[PDB]
Amino acid sequence: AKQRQTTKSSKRYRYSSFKARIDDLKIEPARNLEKRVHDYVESSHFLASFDQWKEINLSAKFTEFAAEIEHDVQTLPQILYHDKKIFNSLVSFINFHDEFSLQPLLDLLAQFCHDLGPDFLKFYEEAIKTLINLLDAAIEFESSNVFEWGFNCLAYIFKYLSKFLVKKLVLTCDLLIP
Amino acid sequence: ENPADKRRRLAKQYLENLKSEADIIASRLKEDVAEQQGRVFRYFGDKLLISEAKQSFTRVGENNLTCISCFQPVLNKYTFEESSNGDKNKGRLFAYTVSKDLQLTKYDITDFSKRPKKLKYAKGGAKYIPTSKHEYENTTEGHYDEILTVAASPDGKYVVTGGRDRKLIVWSTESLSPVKVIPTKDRRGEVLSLA
Amino acid sequence: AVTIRTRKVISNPLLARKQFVVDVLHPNRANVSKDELREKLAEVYKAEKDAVSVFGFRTQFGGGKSVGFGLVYNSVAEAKKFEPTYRLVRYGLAEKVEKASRQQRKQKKNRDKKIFGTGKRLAKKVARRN
Amino acid sequence: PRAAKKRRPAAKGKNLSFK
Amino acid sequence: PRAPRTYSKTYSTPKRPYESSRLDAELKLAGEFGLKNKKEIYRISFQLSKIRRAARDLLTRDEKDPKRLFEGNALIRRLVRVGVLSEDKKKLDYVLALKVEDFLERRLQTQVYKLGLAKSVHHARVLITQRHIAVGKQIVNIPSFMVRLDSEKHIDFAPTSPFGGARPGRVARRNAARKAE
Amino acid sequence: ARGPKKHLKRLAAPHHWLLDKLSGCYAPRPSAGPHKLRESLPLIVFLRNRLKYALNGREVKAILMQRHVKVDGKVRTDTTYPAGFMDVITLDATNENFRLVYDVKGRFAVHRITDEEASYKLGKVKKVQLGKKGVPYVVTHDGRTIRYPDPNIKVNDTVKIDLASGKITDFIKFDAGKLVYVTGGRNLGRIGTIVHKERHDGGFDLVHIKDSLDNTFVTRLNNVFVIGEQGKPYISLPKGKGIK
RNA sequence: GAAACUGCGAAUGGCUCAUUAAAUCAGUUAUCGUUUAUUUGAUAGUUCCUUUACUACAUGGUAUAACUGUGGUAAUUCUAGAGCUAAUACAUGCUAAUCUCGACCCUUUGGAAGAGAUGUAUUUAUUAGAAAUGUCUUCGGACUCUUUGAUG
Ligand SMILES: [Mg+2]
Ligand SMILES: [Mg+2]
Ligand SMILES: [Mg+2]
Ligand SMILES: [Mg+2]
Ligand SMILES: [Mg+2]
Ligand SMILES: [Mg+2]
Repeated sequence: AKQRQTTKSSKRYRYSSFKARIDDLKIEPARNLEKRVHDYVESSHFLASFDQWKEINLSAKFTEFAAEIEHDVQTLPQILYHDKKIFNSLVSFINFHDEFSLQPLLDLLAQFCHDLGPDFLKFYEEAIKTLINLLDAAIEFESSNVFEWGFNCLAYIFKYLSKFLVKKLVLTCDLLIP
Repeated sequence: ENPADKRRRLAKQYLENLKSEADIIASRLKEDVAEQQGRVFRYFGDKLLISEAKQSFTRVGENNLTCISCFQPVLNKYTFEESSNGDKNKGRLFAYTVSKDLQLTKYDITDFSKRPKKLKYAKGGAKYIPTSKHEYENTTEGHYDEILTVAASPDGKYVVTGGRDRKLIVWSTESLSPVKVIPTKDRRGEVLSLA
Repeated sequence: AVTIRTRKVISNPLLARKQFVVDVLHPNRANVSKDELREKLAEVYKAEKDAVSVFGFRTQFGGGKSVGFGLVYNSVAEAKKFEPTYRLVRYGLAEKVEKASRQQRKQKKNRDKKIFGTGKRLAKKVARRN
Repeated sequence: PRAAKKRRPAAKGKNLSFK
Repeated sequence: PRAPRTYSKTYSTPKRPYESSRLDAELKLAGEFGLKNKKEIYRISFQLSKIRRAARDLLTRDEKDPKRLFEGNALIRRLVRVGVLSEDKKKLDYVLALKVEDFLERRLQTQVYKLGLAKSVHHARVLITQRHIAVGKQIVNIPSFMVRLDSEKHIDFAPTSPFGGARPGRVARRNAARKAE
Repeated sequence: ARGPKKHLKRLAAPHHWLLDKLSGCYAPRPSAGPHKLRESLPLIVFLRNRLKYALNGREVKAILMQRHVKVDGKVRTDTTYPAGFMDVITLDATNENFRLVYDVKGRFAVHRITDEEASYKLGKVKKVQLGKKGVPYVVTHDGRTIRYPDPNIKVNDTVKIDLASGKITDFIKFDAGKLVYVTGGRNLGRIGTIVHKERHDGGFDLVHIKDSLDNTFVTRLNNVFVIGEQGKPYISLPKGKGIK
């Protein structure tokens, strides 16, 4: 408590409390310099990440989510034409608060905003509200990974919608007051 | 104006075109990706009118024309640019023909009502017989035996030919100029079909 | 040219990776270095080279083909966490630990066994004695 | 009761060439 | 310790090796098929003896017996596959009628000689041992290789061979270089 | 020997594990647990030699220490934990639920099940007795001691145990015409309906079983496991339905 | 995090075939003839009982190592005297409950004046361990009786 883990042991694996992970965690996605799948795109950011997550994650909820939305994300016009249904499904599945499936869904939500930035504005209010409930839900089941995914999703949205949110920065602040 | 917005603009314009053409929009988007699913999605056989077909025959000086390959630009849904090699070739349909006369010819078939129109050609002959007599040295620019086959690259940038001269020559589309020769490196490796 | 194909791809969220059999066809070449394969599988799967490991390459008799195993971790941190230490050393992600040979360490262990406690008292006693 | 249905493989082979 | 790895002798010395007729037989077989020593003939004889003894045991058994049907069908299938037994003699009786010459004739050396890639059985052996012959996509450097019916049509010069379209061997380019200088 | 042994030779290991004879010199010795040594599948073999999720023992240890593996709804970290017959192995990360049931060949099969089916297991009632303070209890084949049982439950009957609470939801009596799974001997893995139970006082009872394909075979009562009523098993069966 | 105490292991592994002629060993039985670290599953509210003159918001050295310092022996994985200090070591020792009936009211989601009952562990002795075919009722149900289990 008084002294942090300043001197590291020779052990390769060390226990870390949930609070310990949270203290070290810092939300700044630009600081991370690992390769991003969405940097390489053939059709859209959403499809590029969506294909990757299908192959890594096998959770029950994400697999069900993929089946519903697989046919409607093959091409960027398809995403734009079907933006309403995609967003509702993303919000619906994030509401389940299933830790095994949050990481792909949250990542796709941010990339979804990337594909259609100005058009995501009509979705902006609902996305922030859903994240706030998830983070408030995240308190009861302790998982530092969940917080990192949620806030990084929040940070990404600000990055893509930087121009529009800045014009009404007070409005964005008002949502995050709680 | 990051690249993501550019795709959005082209997609937005593309969707507008479909709306101008026209459920229907929702369906039409599906047929765009129907190619990825390897199943029939072009049911038009009963719509064809064979009886009214406008048939025509165009004589060619070459003897025993052996094969023909046709190139058609196609719009790329992912990026929304035509497969045409250049701006001049926007929506120009080409057909390449080869014959036992060791001559490669290209024609313009864009105008359906009009007959094919020759543009350029390249002919081989005894000049191109390899001197070395070794298979890996059969790297002459032109053909010296019967050409059997020809194929047009989907990008519209290259045309490839092969025949009994056990070589695979790839030519520039506009000018039929050779750029590479790839011997099959076999005594009986006579190319019979290209796809 | 040289071709790579990944087959029998199994996703392993338990270890957070993808494990597959890598087949490399390299006509007119002796064989292909592991670092190149790491670079290129990294480009393929859209992951860091640090997160890609390859091993067990055996060239087929007669040459022209090689077969081995490959792993692609979801994140470089996961690879550092789960990979063997020696493989990390091969790729430079970890530094080789310098240690004495087994005989020297064992002899030191026996010598330390013979002495009880810190031993400074023994040192001062012998210093006084002589 | 029926057993759980097998899941089609999530991952598939993939290829490139260079040089 | 580690569990044993089993092994078995693949040949057996004949009963009376110094029989004059036997010596002449071995001479003729080696001359025809270019065999290196008597060990190869002994090996083929031992394999044939095993096959014929198994066929004998099966024939002794009553017809329509499960063991007879199963094992005879397997043996006929294998012998047909290797090509020794033809498609129209699929009976154990013709298995008892097999001879050493059939198995010798399926050797990759003899097949290479017959197909015309070589001018003699010894030339076929030399080509095989120098890595010039490929059965399909695989280079085979073993004269005792047994060629199946399907693999028979795929025997060819290996891509890497100087005869198969690769660059000339060291001697050829050495001579070309000195001639150039 | 002067005490319990702690090593197992590969050749001495159970055959049905299908362990390579040339891989090494020793095989995983199952630790003490619910199932006997010879009728158990240690988690290392299941994770490495059956599912192939791990390539070596250290990887299996790493997987287990992550607490990704649950046995009967409880997290286990022992590499040689003796999982056995009618054991439920859950891997949440892969969304996979397995039940250990022998195949017709006689080996444990990788049988995937749904969550609803994984929520329970079946246990053969090995013993019924009154404990201290006159509390009746039943001991099953997996070493589970369950108090306050139904009086009708007797030895050789099968109890459906809910993993979450470890209580008896239902039970099936041992009687002619009941569906039965063989867990021992050469007929191990077969499935059939009871026909008759031959009772010999002071000796091993014999049970005659009849398969769907009309074949009959006799097996000792100890190798019998009642799994439901004919045509209506209480657990999803593996491919082949225990035929031949 | 050296050292030391504590806990566990060291009774497994490996090697050899001296002794051994119903012995070992192979197959096959039994423990209703007994011990079993460990794993796994269950399992323990005893309210009260005069010096309450009372620690449980937590007791002692009835105690030492490591450590400081003074020494013996030619010599060892030898150790003496003195001084210190810990525990999941050693030795002590506590803190307004639950359950039967239930009169009387009240007629239920009922309240309860009151009559009663109270762990384990070891040793011995003893004990247990085997024509209600009616009546009414709302047609449901109620009225009297049952009361250990297993193995051959
Ligand atoms: Mg060579
Ligand atoms: Mg008995
Ligand atoms: Mg004697
Ligand atoms: Mg005896
Ligand atoms: Mg222990
Ligand atoms: Mg003292």
